[PDB]
Amino acid sequence: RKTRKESYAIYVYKVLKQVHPDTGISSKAMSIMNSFVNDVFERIAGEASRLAHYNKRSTITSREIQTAVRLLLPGELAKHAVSEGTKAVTKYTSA
Amino acid sequence: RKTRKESYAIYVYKVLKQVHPDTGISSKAMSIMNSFVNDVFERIAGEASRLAHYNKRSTITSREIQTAVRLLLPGELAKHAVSEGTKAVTKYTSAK
Amino acid sequence: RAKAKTRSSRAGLQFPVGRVHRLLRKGNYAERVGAGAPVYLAAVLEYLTAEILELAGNAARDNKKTRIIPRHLQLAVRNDEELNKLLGRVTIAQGGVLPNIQSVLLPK
Amino acid sequence: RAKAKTRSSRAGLQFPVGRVHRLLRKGNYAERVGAGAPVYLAAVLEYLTAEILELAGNAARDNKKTRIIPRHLQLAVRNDEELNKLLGRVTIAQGGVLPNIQSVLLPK
Amino acid sequence: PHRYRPGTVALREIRRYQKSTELLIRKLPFQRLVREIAQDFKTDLRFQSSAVMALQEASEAYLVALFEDTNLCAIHAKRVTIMPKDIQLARRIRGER
Amino acid sequence: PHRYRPGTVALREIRRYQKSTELLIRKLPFQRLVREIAQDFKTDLRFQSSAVMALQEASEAYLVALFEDTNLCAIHAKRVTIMPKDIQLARRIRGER
Amino acid sequence: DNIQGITKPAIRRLARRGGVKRISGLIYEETRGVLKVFLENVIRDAVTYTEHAKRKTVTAMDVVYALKRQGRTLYGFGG
Amino acid sequence: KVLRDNIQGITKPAIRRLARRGGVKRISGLIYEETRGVLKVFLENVIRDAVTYTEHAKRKTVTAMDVVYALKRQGRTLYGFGG
Amino acid sequence: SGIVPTLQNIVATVTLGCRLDLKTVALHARNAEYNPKRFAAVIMRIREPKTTALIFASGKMVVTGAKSEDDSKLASRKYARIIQKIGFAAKFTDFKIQNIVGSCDVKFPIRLEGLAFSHGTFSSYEPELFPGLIYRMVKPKIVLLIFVSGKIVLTGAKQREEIYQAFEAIYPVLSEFRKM
DNA sequence: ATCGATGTATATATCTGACACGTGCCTGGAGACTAGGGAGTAATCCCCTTGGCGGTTAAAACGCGGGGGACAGCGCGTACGTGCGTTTAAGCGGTGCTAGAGCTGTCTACGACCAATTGAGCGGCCTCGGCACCGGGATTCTGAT
DNA sequence: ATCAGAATCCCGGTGCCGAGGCCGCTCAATTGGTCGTAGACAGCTCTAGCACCGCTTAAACGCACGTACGCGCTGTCCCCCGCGTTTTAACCGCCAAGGGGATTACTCCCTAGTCTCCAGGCACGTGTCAGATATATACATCGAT
Repeated sequence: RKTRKESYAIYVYKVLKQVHPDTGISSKAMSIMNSFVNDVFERIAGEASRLAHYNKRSTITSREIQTAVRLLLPGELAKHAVSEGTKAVTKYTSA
Repeated sequence: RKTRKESYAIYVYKVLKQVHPDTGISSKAMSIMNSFVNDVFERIAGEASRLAHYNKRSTITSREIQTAVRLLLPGELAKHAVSEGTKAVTKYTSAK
Repeated sequence: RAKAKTRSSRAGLQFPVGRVHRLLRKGNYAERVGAGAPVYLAAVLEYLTAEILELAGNAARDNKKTRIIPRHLQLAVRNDEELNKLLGRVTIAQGGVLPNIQSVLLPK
Repeated sequence: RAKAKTRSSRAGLQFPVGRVHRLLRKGNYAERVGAGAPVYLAAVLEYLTAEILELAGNAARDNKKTRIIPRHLQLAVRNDEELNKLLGRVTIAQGGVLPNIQSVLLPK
Repeated sequence: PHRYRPGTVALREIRRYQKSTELLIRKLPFQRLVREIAQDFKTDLRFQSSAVMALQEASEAYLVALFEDTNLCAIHAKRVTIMPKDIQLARRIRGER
Repeated sequence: PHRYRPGTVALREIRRYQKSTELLIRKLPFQRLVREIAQDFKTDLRFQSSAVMALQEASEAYLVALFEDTNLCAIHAKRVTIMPKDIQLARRIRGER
Repeated sequence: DNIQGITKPAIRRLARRGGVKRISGLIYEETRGVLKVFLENVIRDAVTYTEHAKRKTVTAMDVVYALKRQGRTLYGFGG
Repeated sequence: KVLRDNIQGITKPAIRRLARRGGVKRISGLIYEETRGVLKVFLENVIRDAVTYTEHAKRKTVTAMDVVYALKRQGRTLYGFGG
Repeated sequence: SGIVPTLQNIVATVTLGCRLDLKTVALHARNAEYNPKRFAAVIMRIREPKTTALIFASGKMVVTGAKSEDDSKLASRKYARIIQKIGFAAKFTDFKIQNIVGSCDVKFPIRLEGLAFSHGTFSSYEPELFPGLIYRMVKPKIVLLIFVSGKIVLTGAKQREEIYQAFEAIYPVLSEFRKM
């Protein structure tokens, strides 16, 4: 068997079946979605790395990711992404 | 009293006196040279980090730095920079 | 005795907080990674995925093809204003372009 | 314990190999840093510094000045072909521009 | 007989090729071009099929965006025809020269 | 009296301001503009002097490079006068609009 | 309205440094709008960098980092 | 083996098709050699970077990943071939 | 109403049940077409009476374009004897009339907007993406395409009584939705 | 005006490879416990940002003639678009094979870590010479003639 | 060509302040030793890329011909430039304050590290169904008719 190679396909699939509960998705669009998620991950984590190194911090907190989201994403997308992320962090710390 | 902020000012001054023993340099030009060295350092080290992550290695070697220099810098500039780096690494390995 | 439990369920997420956390630690982004950072980041990735997939599903419904192809993602990204600003220097393969013709080329 | 010969002297460099090694280890660029990597990187930084400072000293001598000011570094960078490609998305403060006027604006 | 005016079938081709998603350069001449260009950098290279497909998608996206900017240059000069100076203006304003 | 042809003292002024390195916007109006713009993002903000100076050097470098690209647009359209459509073409080809 | 404080002579000086011979009269309001958009982007990112550090003064390093994020790297104010 | 006369394999109808996707109503005759030179310059840049990535890996086949990294290195990020 | 909807397209399917070859049917007939990339089956057309022929190598026969149901039966019989005289064995079993298409005119325009607002669950109208209005009642499986002019076309039927009952069933709503 | 050839938006038919989904496995993610050090907080201090006064001068605002450049109209000729017959090579479908991608195992060189040493680099102070402003003469273009 | 005339450039003098040098200090690099681990090398597998070959057919190519568009020329008028006058507000300097940013010290809680364990996610098999694509019916358009 080939060595395990992780991918974001299953998650993007669950998000698609929540949002559009009857549509499918091609495998090429799947690879596009996987590379999109990886690219935005690299962008936000790189800006968080820069934010931790600028302020002489050694940890990446939710504040560094939140500020990196405000820097990377455009305006209304950034407000809604900050709202969804804060909602998820509160739901995580409450449980 | 204040924090001993690191800076490349004395090394840029030594290289300037090595290549131009009577020419000096202003303070704003010294800050531009310091930020230039910091910027090129961050570029080459960032691309060396990328090269180490793409090949699933955990060590930045001189091969990663050589390839990152060959990627960042344009042609004749990159070949002379690779020549300088190879001469310096061989001189470092010949010594202890 | 908490035999089955995951972090994504606690944070009400589908995206893996464990994989995101492992990628943040193995990516050499910092020396340490806080506990809420992969939760927040997986939420942001989930929101951006939901926005692009929503607009691509709307494009697919408009084009009457159920499956999402690269063309629908390209139409969704280039037709949204803020997603085109996020992905302005990004080429989506097999995506084509927006059908835009300049007005001075259209005839009488 | 013999006399502590500085690593920079061994490699035959003016730029600090030890400081570059400390910045590579504290910069979270990778988990480990090889021994020849700061030597190579300090050599490349010294070569690029020497190239810019040579061309800037030439520009300052052509302007009959002794000190290098930002204007001389800007002339050195923008007059070289490959340094303009390396610093194409870089603004040098107090540097001005190259004295270039388009041909259609020059008169009879 | 029948004859179209110059420029109507051109707009029909514009609508067709902006409606479609296929690759517009043919695959084997592009692959031969890629191998000759790679020949200078190093010898005995083997190219994965996906690599040449990625180079073709990227190259055609680059050329399509450059022709959009070239069309903006030509319309700016009160023209409809794109000239090579339109490509030169687009590539200089982009930062490529 | 005496009178120069229109464009000669302008070209000499071009040579003067391309020879010099000074800031061409005056400091205090630019600083007031920076603080007014900053006010909406967050109230009660201070600025270091070096911050305002850095913003001036970046803003003037951006505007000077945009006026070079605008000049290329105007020369491309067989003009010498720069129009606002030249600025719009320069900002569209760079990828800003 | 201090956006008008970016005067017509200042825009003419910037265009002369850009090598512009003749300037139309509608250039100045568009140039002021362009400068306001540029400064809005850069100042928004710099104030984001300032609020992240829990500071209330915008330092020059925040402006320099904000410029590098745009890809308009600036030398001479740290880095 | 040995390859030549291939940039003219990017034919005049192919350049016209790419211009039709670009929304170009009418094309000069001098466009095609300029476009072939531009495509040659772009391919030289991307292929030089891809070769450097290939060599650094001590490989001899240029993978899709190498091209994708060579395009991300130039700000021409390409989705759909890996990550 | 009272007027019989004129039948336009009678699409039926008959099974042949034999092993065939494509080159001999493609060469031993008249006015045939084979494009391998589009279909792996040979297409053909017969002028008297007009019906487009659709030949499968597995022993399948699809007739379209008949003017009436008896016309489709005689067309399938004609295609069967074509298959018999070229040299295979064709039969006349499992006559599946899956599509009956009829058209007529009510001679008066019908206000589409009223049927869209009163029957938003039953219909949907947008001026630039679909000028026809879709209607589907529940006792048959049927798709309707009432138009601005008042053109009414039915399809997907198995027997012409369905188009008759559906025309008399849709006649009240368009009868109270007249326009001039 | 007109008309017909060409795309287009809905009806059924079958066909197909890719997409959905079901399954086994296993290895990565989760529970639990630990230290320790990084981050949070509180007091302090000083420096550097804000704010004001004043003058004053150089720069901005404004008016106006005019000239030269934008722009609209026009003619032309030629280069490019359109269509058609020919040919050429791309695409596709098999065949074969072997370089090399990729994975596994081993082990040793090599880099993290740690303690002691110490000397390079940084902060601070001082000074002098390069540079900047001012005045004048000389040269350099500019423009009408 | 020539000459008056603004405008820039060279030379010299006065000043001044910032770059260069020196000295104390301190902390960060060096050296010496230890230990885990990672990647260099060998070797095996088996994938997929290359090389070739034959057939088909659609795209490329060469050419004829017409015409729309690029380009050059001309006139006009408008609106931007050059310049003189008035005004105004930036700049320099100087001072005061206070506030917030940097500093140091103490604490505590949050994350890496390690061990166990199991179940999500990945590779793989398979089945079936979205897309494709041919035929009536109906409708915008486009340009010769």
